[PDB]
Amino acid sequence: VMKALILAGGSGERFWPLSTPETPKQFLKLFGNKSLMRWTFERVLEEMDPKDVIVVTHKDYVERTKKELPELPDENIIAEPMKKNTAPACFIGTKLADDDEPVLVLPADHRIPDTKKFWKTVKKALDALEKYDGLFTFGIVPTRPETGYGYIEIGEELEEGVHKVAQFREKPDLETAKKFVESGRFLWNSGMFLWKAREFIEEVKVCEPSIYENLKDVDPRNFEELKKAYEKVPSISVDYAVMEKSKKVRVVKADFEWSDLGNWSSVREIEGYTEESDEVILVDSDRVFVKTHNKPIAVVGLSDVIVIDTPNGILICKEEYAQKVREVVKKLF
Amino acid sequence: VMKALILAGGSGERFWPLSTPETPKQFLKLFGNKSLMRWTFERVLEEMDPKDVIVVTHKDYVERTKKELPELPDENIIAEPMKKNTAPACFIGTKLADDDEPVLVLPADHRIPDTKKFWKTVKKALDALEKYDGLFTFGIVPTRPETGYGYIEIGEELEEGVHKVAQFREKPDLETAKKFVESGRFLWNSGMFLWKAREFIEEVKVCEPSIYENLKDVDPRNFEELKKAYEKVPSISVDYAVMEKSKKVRVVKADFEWSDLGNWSSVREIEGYTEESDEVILVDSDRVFVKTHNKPIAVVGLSDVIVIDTPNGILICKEEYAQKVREVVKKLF
Ligand SMILES: Nc1nc2c(ncn2[C@@H]2O[C@H](COP(=O)(O)OP(=O)(O)O[C@H]3O[C@H](CO)[C@@H](O)[C@H](O)[C@@H]3O)[C@@H](O)[C@H]2O)c(=O)[nH]1
Ligand SMILES: Nc1nc2c(ncn2[C@@H]2O[C@H](COP(=O)(O)OP(=O)(O)O[C@H]3O[C@H](CO)[C@@H](O)[C@H](O)[C@@H]3O)[C@@H](O)[C@H]2O)c(=O)[nH]1
Ligand SMILES: [Mg+2]
Repeated sequence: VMKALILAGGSGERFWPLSTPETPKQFLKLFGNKSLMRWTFERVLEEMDPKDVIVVTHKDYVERTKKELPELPDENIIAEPMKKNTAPACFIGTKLADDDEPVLVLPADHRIPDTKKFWKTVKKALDALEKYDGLFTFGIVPTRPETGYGYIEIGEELEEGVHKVAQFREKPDLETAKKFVESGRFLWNSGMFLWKAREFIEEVKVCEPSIYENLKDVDPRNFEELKKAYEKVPSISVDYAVMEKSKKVRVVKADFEWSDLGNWSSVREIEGYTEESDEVILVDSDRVFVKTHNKPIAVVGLSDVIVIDTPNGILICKEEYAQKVREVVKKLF
Repeated sequence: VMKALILAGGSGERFWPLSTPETPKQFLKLFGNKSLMRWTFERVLEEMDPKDVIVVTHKDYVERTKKELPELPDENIIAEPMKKNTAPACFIGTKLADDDEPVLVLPADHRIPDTKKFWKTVKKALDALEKYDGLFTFGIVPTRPETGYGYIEIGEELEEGVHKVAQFREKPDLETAKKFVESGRFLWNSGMFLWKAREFIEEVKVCEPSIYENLKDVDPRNFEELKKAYEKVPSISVDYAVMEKSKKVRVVKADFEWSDLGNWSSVREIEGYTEESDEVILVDSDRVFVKTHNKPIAVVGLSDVIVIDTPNGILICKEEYAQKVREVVKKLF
């Protein structure tokens, strides 16, 4: 038996004017009239019973998370008192399993079209877990010097497709990322992890006692004791808090197309640049990503530009600045 | 006395999405909820009777012109069967004056806020016309190497502020326009002209006979006889037909600020760049010009950009390419 832990803490700000501050990233229907989370949950339910799926998410989002995922038990959504990043959410979650039990940690914010290959990889990671223990990550081959992704160096090969992690470095500078990619000895951290519960808990004790010490005796369904416990706990990701530090990290190579729905360029990577139609007019404008609504849009003299038009507003953004659309949300509110 | 000839033949395509292809530039209300033509007419009625004012325009715009200018008698709107640019229009309008009567030729697409300084200049030109004859221009001091204007080379003084023209060059290439400015020796042609009716006609006779040969004996208010003549007549601007060639051209420096309403860049020159408001959010974007309709527009990571939103559509244009909004209209229709 295994558990799945779904981390829903999203920041849909970057996706304005689709997203309002009301709709967290997780509930955005970027594809197929289905939220990121819903697609993620349907993917899990292909091989898993809802009983064994957990979602860790801030309390405001609980009531909606329930509406979105009616199959889930109520006891299975854990209400957090504060947004403390992934490490505390992982710990709190992993505690809900039996010491022995494998836990698959999954972000809600990803896109993975191939469910079967996804499970093919998970299965292959599980046998790995049983054979070698330690903490497992899923490596994606890099196609660019991305600065918001973690980077895993490949090490001693355990078996075909499975290696020890020589090192792990989260969110590096650009030129370093560039060198990692030029190297070939690195893969992107997918953001999904697999570990046995007891082992991960012991690694956090060593790696980040501040977390371990103040959360070890806590009941995740007692909101009050979890509130007061979180007051002593920091905001920090599993990656910084444990993976960079831990010497028992493993990586399996993901055999599936993967994407982090990070900002609008991200969506363009999936769909491709927009072509001229009756409602999109391009004069001296190349590599242009445009979403119309009621009326036509004309882009003149511009390239590598993103334009989005909803009832909420109109975004005109240069591609290298897609991450700064969050700032639009600071100013506009 | 004196006549005024307003030329109304303009294409508003560069002011999409404000303008529809149905509407020409003359009927656009860029300022004060009055049409470019309407401002031009009111400027002229400051010192003239409607009866001495003549508009020359395509037959398709006549009914619409009467509604805009109800003070204008119907006989003073000369319906043209085709657009042949300004040389033929000037000819048929000027014909209607008497041999010795000076004719003031005015585009409909100018913005001249100081009516009084305008007439101060016309007065000074009328006087100079009596003393020196020939064809008059009004020179603006050039701020930039504009390729869409005519350039007047300043020659000998007749008297202070009034000069013979050493050279009139219409629509030079960029590098010539840059040299013209550097030299200090040139003025922009305002597009307005003043001449005695008989003198202009002889000047077209020598400069561009096609126009004279075919229109000399034609009653401009006899539509069918004008229709037949215009099949034989070329489409050519007064500036290329006569002004570049003539040896009888003088210039009076304009005592007034002036502006040709060429494209959205022009409107920005008048109004200045947009600043941040409720409906206009700017992030890493300077020198932006933004007009909103019902929604917030956010511009991220872009400078020197025009964004215009209206029920007809949305325009996103880099400033340098403001001419090319024309090509948007052609693709869109
Ligand atoms: N409950 C909870 N969830 C959170 C919190 N912070 C983040 N999450 C959730 O954890 C996941 C990661 O959030 P991101 O903000 O997307 O992290 P990241 O910068 O994308 O970086 C991580 O994932 C990358 C790929 O998606 C990795 O490359 C990187 O190494 C790291 O694991 C998302 O599902 C998000 O909803 C939190 O404080 N509380
Ligand atoms: N009746 C009629 N009028 C016309 C036609 N074509 C143009 N016009 C009118 O003639 C005037 C000048 O036309 P534009 O098309 O704006 O001319 P331009 O290229 O701006 O160039 C002229 O003006 C510039 C500055 O205003 C000058 O710099 C340049 O030398 C030239 O005189 C405008 O009022 C326009 O309505 C036509 O086929 N028929
Ligand atoms: Mg003009």
